[PDB]
Amino acid sequence: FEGQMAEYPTISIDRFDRENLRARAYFLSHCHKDHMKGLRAPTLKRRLECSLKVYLYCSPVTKELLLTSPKYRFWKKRIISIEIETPTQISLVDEASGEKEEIVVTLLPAGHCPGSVMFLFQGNNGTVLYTGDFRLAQGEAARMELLHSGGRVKDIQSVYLDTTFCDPRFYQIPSREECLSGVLELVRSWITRSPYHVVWLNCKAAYGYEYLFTNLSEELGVQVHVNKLDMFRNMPEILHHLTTDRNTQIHACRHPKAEEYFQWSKLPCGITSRNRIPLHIISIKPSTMWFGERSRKTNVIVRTGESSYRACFSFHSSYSEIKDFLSYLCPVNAYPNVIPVGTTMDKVVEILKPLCRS
Ligand SMILES: CO/N=C(/C(=O)N[C@@H]1C(=O)N2C(C(=O)O)=C(CSc3nc(=O)c(=O)[nH]n3C)CS[C@H]12)c1csc(N)n1
Ligand code: NI
Ligand SMILES: [Zn+2]
Repeated sequence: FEGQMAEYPTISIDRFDRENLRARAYFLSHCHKDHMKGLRAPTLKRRLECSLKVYLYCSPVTKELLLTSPKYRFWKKRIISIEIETPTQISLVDEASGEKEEIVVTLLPAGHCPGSVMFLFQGNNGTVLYTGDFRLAQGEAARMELLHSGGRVKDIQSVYLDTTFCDPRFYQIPSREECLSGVLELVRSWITRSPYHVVWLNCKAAYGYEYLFTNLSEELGVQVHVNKLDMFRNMPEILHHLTTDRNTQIHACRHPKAEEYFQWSKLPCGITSRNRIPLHIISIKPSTMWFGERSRKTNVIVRTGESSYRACFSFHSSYSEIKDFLSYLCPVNAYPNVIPVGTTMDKVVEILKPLCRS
């Protein structure tokens, strides 16, 4: 996926370079780097300065997060949030020939990271859904009222969908709740032993772990150490569960060579003792795990060393979830947004084919 859906080529979503430089309107599903290619390129800025009626649309949270970065503040005058599950009419003007197109857009929650949404577009060339990145459990799409008309799913011409784990190997992934419970109980069994027992959550430098931090903090009464928390300045229910102070039993700090540090009983922020008593440190790396069709779930926690663990965590839907979602949507066409590492377009397209009307 390179930004443009065939049905509405004058809009660009999650890609801002190359052909997307002529967009009549821009959309951002969420603040992950690989969906923000070109979003602050000079050539785009140049183009915004001679095209005054071009806006960027996203969720309220996405607006807030994007605008906390100094490098995207230039968007301030041109960003419009759209409320979640609130169908909103948008006008797309031709800068030169003066053509006018109207589209109605509805934001649906994607379950991927703070601010993450799917965009349902309705207009005079059919209904389309761009999912962005999503993780939706079975039944979640069936509950989304604005995907339906008169008790049946809307007629959807094309779905542009997150196919990150769209291969039958990734058949099942433990739920959000199961992942959280496993991590909670591992952390609780360690940090309640003494004040000197500490956990390092080894996380990627990306939004989407806040669900985990918030819940661990709420349940355990401990704030989580992070490198930077200023992006949540106006998000109290996230902010108050994080800290920049090193004196805490849960850390999600980050440092360029941080797994070497852990192999010498140092956390990334450098704290190794308190009252000259060494901290007893375990590492927990949230990581995607999956089970095949014919298997049962195994433990969300995998022990990798005396003091090291992997914990199930997924930003994206399983293959069974993708199939259930698309089966339910029953669009005419389905377009993979991404080719999983070990497969091809043809295999992914052909996996999806039987779930579509043409
Ligand atoms: C290499 O180190 N790996 C992991 C780990 O477990 N990674 C998982 C793996 O193999 N994954 C897959 C995928 O298949 O690409 C991905 C999908 S790639 C992607 N996801 C987005 O949401 C997005 O917006 N853009 N992009 C490009 C997620 S990580 C996961 C890790 C976890 S924590 C930590 N410190 N390292
Ligand atoms: Ni993402
Ligand atoms: Zn730390």
